[PDB]
Amino acid sequence: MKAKELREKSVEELNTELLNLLREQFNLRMQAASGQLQQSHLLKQVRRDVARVKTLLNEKAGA
Amino acid sequence: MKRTFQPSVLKRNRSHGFRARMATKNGRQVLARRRAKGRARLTVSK
Amino acid sequence: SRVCQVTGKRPVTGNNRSHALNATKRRFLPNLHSHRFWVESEKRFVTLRVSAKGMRVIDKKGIDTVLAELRARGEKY
Amino acid sequence: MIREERLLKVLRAPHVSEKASTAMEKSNTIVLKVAKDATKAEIKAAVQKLFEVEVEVVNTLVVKGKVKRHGQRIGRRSDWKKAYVTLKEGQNL
Amino acid sequence: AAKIRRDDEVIVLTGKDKGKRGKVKNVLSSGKVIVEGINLVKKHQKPVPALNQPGGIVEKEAAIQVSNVAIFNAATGKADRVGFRFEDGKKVRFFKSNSETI
RNA sequence: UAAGGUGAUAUGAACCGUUAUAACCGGCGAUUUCCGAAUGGGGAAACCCAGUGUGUUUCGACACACUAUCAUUAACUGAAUCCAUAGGUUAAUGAGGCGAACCGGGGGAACUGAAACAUCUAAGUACCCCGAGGAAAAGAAAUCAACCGAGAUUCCCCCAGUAGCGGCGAGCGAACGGGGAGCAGCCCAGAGCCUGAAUCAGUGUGUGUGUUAGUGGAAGCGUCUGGAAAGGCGCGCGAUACAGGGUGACAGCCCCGUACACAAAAAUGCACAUGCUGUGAGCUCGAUGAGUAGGGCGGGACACGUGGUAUCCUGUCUGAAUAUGGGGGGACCAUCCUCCAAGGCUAAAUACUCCUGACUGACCGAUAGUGAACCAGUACCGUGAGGGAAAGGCGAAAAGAAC
RNA sequence: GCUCGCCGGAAGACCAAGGGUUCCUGUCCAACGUUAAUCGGGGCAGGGUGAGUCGACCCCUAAGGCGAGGCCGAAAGGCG
RNA sequence: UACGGUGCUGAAGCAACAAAUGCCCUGCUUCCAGGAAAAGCCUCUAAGCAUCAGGUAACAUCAAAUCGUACCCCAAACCG
Repeated sequence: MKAKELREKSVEELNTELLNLLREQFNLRMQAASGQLQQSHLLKQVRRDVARVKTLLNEKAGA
Repeated sequence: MKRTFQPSVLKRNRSHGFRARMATKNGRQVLARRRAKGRARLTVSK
Repeated sequence: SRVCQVTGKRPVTGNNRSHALNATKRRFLPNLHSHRFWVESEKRFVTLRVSAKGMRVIDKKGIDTVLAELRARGEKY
Repeated sequence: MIREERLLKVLRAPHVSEKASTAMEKSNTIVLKVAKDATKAEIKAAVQKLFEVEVEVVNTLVVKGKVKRHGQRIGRRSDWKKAYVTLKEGQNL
Repeated sequence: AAKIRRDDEVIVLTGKDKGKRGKVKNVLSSGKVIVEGINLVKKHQKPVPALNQPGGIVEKEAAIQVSNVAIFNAATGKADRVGFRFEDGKKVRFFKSNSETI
């Protein structure tokens, strides 16, 4: 699709479960037990994005 | 004096224990009547 | 239970009725003796569980559907 | 090389406790809260793959949450797993 | 749909002093509405020993059952109707009388 | 489908939306821990421990994948053993455990009645054991029927309390046939002609209309008592809409609703046409259900209980015929009528509620109604199977009581 | 505190199965506890028991239990 | 420190006698009731292999999980 086909490809998104866990989750790990993480959506906005790929790896993007 | 209850889990968990009750004709039926009664536990050993 | 494999012969309903006139049960069964024989489709002699007259059914009745029905019930020969 | 990290989520609290501020004469080892997700087989070699720390010795302990909560019903306070990790000086986490 | 929606003036048939009206602030999935100037209850509250409490009267807008509240007609000091019927599609309020869907 | 929301105890804290990732509802899927069929291998309920591969680096090891047995069938292999069989190693398909009823078969009482008991009653009833499907089971006459005729089966009502059985006691008790509901019938022991012809099943589409994720729907104002009315007073209005609930002492007109109407990627009930796919009509000749139909002994199920006794079945011995034959028809025989057994399938008119939705009760309204109208099969009792509660209702409203 | 009386092969101290935070400290007054409670083993808020070697498991076996193939029993189920 | 202990450092640290419920001792004598098994363990050999693996001796060196560990304990923390 138009711009979603530019420079992003299925074989790069295959590693998203690593790049989410070792970056986006790591920057939130134990910070609620440090008193630095009070905003209750900052984890919620980085949930689901890996599950979306882990689903799209077997489910198709249309009818 | 001596009570008829003398506590030990090795003996009580092979006695009224779930694992052989779940592997014997009439023990399987206690579990089915307890699912029908709606008990929170089927076991009595914990 | 003791049953005949070629005829499907099962236990029967029946009473004492002599000394006394009573409907008392006695448990009535076919008497097993077996037969060791040949069917030409199996590359072997076969021993099969049979009772009285059951060997005389094998003598002159077609059995290939029963040999398949035993196998459809998973029963061994 | 040094195991796969596709599942790596070590540590759950930097932790605050009185056994680190009323009996801790040497910085040797520091106490942590790690939950039922950690073991001394792992926290000795895996923590270095996520955090910039150095570790030579560790201990682990089950630590039950005593008994009972506010009722409602008896419930639990929950078991929280205690760990002790090498530090030797200053602050590491 | 709530006929009074969320920021309309409601004539409030309740209370003693009928010459007053209120304005909506929130609506619940229950038969309840939160309305400013509904009953003017001052309420002191039983005080707490620890932590800073604002104290004194709260003067806060209270709840009312949705049956007691209709919109202020802005013409004769009476209640009015809004309507939700539109034969081309989805609901719209039109004072049950307007030539336009507002 | 919408302009508001992010479960409950439940506050507290923090955000997410107006247009597609706010919230969420329907469908079809993805993902689906450990124990439990529970199954790689083990276990004393959520624990313990392997096998075989793939990949890769700095190779004191992770990541990912596959794996009970049994049965059917095949492959590969392979003992005594030559051919072969088990055993050995895999693969494809199948059972296994579960909520409810309906429902198929098996094992099967005692209580009670005979005003004591023993065949009989009670009763194939309970309890138990196995188990399948949208229904299960029934099924296409070696059948009834009585010389007239009917032409698979099931359900409903009659038939009936009629016949028949009964220590002829106490009692038991059809079936044929009639009325209605309902209306598919066929195949193999063979295969030539015929050719997809009959008759149904699976699935798509359209038409008509319900259901499903949805929710718009006419009229009331003033004044009076009172804390406050919808009551009371005065006068109107909608009504193919006055059901009921809620709303501050009697609401059609305050709110929800009601009547009514709109609501569809796709699925479905019911009516009706039709595209596709499967089964596959019709003609003729040939064949045809044997260790069984019976018989004997000893019994069973049939309403029938050794009777003058039939049918159907059979533990067990014996065993005959093919239309120039054989069966049944209340002993038995003769006559006569009527069928074609010992081979195989099957439609729904019937039954029921785990579960989805709807309508009805001079139904209960808290010593009632279900063990419970409230985190109730919870608290709790017992070694255990098992057993097991208590508290409904402030007021219009937290307005929940400062000082 | 001081003084008194008692046990001392226990009325001392340690432990397996037993139960599982009842330990250590502060605090509570409401319910409980054979009187009264200022006290708690009952309540509330805090603090804490780190292991190759010691326990159990990983490994082995008795009495016994279960069990593919093989057998018995309507069947469930039972042997082995 | 005008005080809760502090926590560095240290003298004597030898001999007889009586006896195990302890050790040599899963020793000896004696009796007749002759008083578990298997694995780990030690050896022999098959297979497997010398690209080694394994063994003996010596030096270095990694982890060793899993669950336990508080407390009452002959008791107001086990049962009445």
